[PDB]
Formats: sequence, C-alpha cells, structure tokens
Amino acid sequence: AQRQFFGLTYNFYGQPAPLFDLNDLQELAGCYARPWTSRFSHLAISTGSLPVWSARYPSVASRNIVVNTLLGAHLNPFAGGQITSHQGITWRDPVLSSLAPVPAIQPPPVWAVAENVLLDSNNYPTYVLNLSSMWPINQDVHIMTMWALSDQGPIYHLEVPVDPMPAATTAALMAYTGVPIAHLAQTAYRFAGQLPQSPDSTMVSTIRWLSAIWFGSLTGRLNRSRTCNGFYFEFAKPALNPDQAVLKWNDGARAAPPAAAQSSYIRCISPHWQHQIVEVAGALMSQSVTAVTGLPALIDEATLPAWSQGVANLTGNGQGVVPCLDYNPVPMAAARHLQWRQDGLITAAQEAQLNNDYTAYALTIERHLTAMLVANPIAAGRMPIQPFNAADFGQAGQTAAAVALAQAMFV
Amino acid sequence: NLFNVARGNLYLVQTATNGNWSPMAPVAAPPFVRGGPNVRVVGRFGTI
Amino acid sequence: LRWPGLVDPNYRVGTNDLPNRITLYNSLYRYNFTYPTLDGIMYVRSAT
Amino acid sequence: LCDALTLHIRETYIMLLRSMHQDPTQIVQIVNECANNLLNSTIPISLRP
Repeated sequence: AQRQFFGLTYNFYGQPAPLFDLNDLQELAGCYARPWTSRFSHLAISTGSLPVWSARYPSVASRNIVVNTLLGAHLNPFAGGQITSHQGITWRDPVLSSLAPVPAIQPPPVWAVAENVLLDSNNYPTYVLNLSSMWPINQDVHIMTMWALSDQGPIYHLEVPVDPMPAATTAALMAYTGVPIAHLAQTAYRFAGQLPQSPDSTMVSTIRWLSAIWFGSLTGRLNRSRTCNGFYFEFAKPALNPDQAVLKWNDGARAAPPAAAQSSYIRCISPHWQHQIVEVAGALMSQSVTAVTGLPALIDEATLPAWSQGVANLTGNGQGVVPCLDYNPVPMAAARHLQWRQDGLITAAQEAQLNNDYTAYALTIERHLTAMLVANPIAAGRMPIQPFNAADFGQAGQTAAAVALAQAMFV
Repeated sequence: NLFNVARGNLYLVQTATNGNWSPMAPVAAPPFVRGGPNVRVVGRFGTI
Repeated sequence: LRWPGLVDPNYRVGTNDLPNRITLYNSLYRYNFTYPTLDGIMYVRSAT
Repeated sequence: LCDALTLHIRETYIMLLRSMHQDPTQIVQIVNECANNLLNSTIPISLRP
C-alpha cells in the first residue's frame, strides 16, 4: 500500500508549551482519549442545519484545531523514535491508541517541548512493522501537516487528468448523489482512515475526482448547466443555509478535459474557514486523497507563514513545486454568483441580490470569530480560535487566480 | 403577598446551606440577573 | 470476446461494450445501504 | 459474472435512487418551515458511509 508520511508539528505562535491543557484529552468525542479517527466524530449524528459548536469549542474547525496541537504534543515517534510523555500523558503501547496517564514502574522519558518538529515516519520502525493496525494515524498526521503548513486555512490539493473520468469512477460516484459536501467530507475521511488502501484504488481516484469536481461548483464553473461528467453541486440561497451543496446528477452540456494537468494546491486565506462547515469539509475532503497518496509534488514557498519556510519534504522552492492559489470565501462566492448570471441561471437582479445576502452571512462569520478570539486570547493556554488578527477578514489575495484556475480546469 | 402572590422571579440554584435559609426575603443581590455576563436565555421553543 | 473482463489482461474495471456486445464477466459494484427512518421530538412555540 | 446489459441497468437504478435521495439532516428544516415555525422539531440521524 503506502508507508512514508512526512509530517510537521503545529506552530506555537510564540507561546511556551503547545496550545492545549490536560482537559482536552478527556473531552474528545468518540473513543476516549484516542485522537486518531476523531475529527468528524462530533458530527456522527445530525440533528439539524445549525453548526455544532459549544462553549470551549467556539467554532466548526475548533474541534480539529485543538486535536492538532494535542496531536503534535505527543508525536516524538517518527521524529525521535522514543515515545516520551507530555505533562504525565503517554500512549498505551507501540500501536499508539488512546492516551493514558504515564504508567508507573517504567515511565517514558519527558518530551522536550519544541516548535515545528519535522516528522520522518521511517524513524519509527514499529510503524511499518504494524501498518494494518496503526493506519489511521497516517491519515491524521497528514491532516495536521496540511493544517500546520498554513496560518490561514488548510492547504489541500486539486488535480484532474488530461483525459475524461475512468469507467470505474463514473460507476462508483453514482452513489453519493443526495449527499451534502459536509457529509462527503465525513465519508471521504472515514474511508482513508481505517484500512491501508492503494494509491490506484477505485475509491481513491473517485474521491479525488469528487473533490476537484466540488471546486468547480464552489467557483461556479461547474453549475447546473455545466457538469464535469454529469456531476455538480446545486447551491441554495445564502440567506437560507449556504452550507448545503449535494452532488446532483444531470444530463446537460458537459465541459471538456483540459489540455494539461491542473495540479494545484488551494488555501482559504480568510479566517472565515474556521466557522464554515462547508470550507472545513472541502479542505478535509481533499486531504483524504493526499493521505493514501503522498503529496504529488512540493508546495510553493511563495507566501505561506514564516515557519513553513523550506520544510524537509513538504514545502520547497525549486522547480519541483506546485503553486498554491489561495482565495477568500466572500470574493469567491461573489465571483461564484457572477458565473451563474453569465450563463443565465439567475437574473441580473439576483446578481447583486445574492451578494448582499451572502456578504451579510459572511459578516456573521466575522462578527463571531472576532468575538471569540477576544473571549479566548492565546496566552491563556489553549488555541480553539487560532490568532488571526482583525486586520484581515477582507484582504483577498489571488482569489482571482483561483477562479481562473477553475476556468482552465474545465474548458 | 398578603393574598398569596409573590412578585419578581424565581431562582433555581442548588444552595445547600446550614444557616437561616430565607426563600422569601432574600438577603444580598440575586445571583445572575437577566442579560448579565454569560447568562443566555432559552429560545422560545426550548428545544434541546 | 464475451469475457474481456475475466480473460483479457487489458480490462478496465467498469468498462462495458454495451451498445455492441453483451459482456458476461464484468465488475459490478455491490452496495450496502441502510435506510434511516427518522422519529424525533417536536416542540411547539409557547404562548409568548 | 454479470452481463454488461443487466449490470448497466442496475447501475442506472442505483442512480435513480441516489438521484432522489434526500439529505436526512435537512429534514428538520423542511418540517420547521413547512409548518411555519408553529411546530419546531429535532431528528437525530446517524450519518454513515
């Protein structure tokens, strides 16, 4: 299958120890203190449209943002070989399941707190000699890596071949029809995180084809009148829950396979991704693919945070790197509505209408995060919000280039 | 009161004392008044 | 010819022939659906 | 073994179904709105692969 994941631990943002305390270990949903196979656990049972977030976890990406620093704080293996222990907490045994208090009689060595520790994976020989059991850990660490190599939104990866969708892909995809993007992220992740799959498996090339097929919809290029291969995502009114996507199937005028491969990493600069279940789902839904199949190439050092500068085997700067086109939710959806008007889906009156109904919605996202960062600073201890600063929220980077990527990805 | 009809509101807090408990004439300020710091109301339906 | 899937080494999971020749040994996709049957609680609005 | 014709017909019906699949979670809103808020509910639904 695959066994060689190069990771990278979360940044401290200038804080002493990793941003999380003792209580985070016995609060995680699902399997006790087991951080593995968590993420989409608090969403296992849907009650309604309202995004699941409590007091300690003020947002959607709050559950994951916490399991990240909690994850890295206990990742001496792959980066040292030992098991160590942070604040009296360690793994049960070599398989690395749930975290229990440091066992007596033979306690592990105390972990040396460090920021951004490069994970080699092969450094821990027990991993490959017990792959079929500790496989989820590979998918999860990969997630933490994509989240760590960015101070503003998880950097996933789109692709799309030069030729049309395989004959085994079109038959597998016709099963995730009436399924929201929020759920596609849950089924995608829970798939690549329980049993060692192959890089050329049917469910892998289809889930990847489902992610890049989602980006076009998010940009508006793959609407109701322009399918990639009969699949798209119908968006509801932004004032009436814009989180709803669903992979609808039609028989309209399909697009056409591009002249070349459109491999490209994408990011969401705007801190809006934090509270948007749709953005967090789109990110983690793509990460499920780069898990079973390590990074197709290296990531561009063009922008990114000041700590992801020249990583071991993650972010480069030469010619073997792939540019990262980052966008912004508000301008992206503002350009997404503009696509619908061009082909005649919406009236020229609903053009400037959907913009005001969405910008008001995205405002609620901004009014929420700003009010949560102040409530939960950073020097306090944890980092459920991630210090984004209020100077941003609307400084859209090359979002205009991400849109031009979708037009090129589906000619 | 002279007709059995207290006004104000009713608090429900687990105070387990030993002194002169006094439900009616309450000494000191009432804990957490409406619209106080972190004191959320119950949305009309009251659904959980 | 009837069995391009079973015999031929260049088969491609999911590839038919359909319009022209009914293939026998193919590559179907056995599903395992569950049919959730909702039954929830239902709160009224409350006078005011 | 499964005659491409039959395998193709079913692969069509599986789609006919998915086509008309309804996101279970949205069901709360449909009832909430269809009733004009007079009646508000909640329906837990275990999302699965």
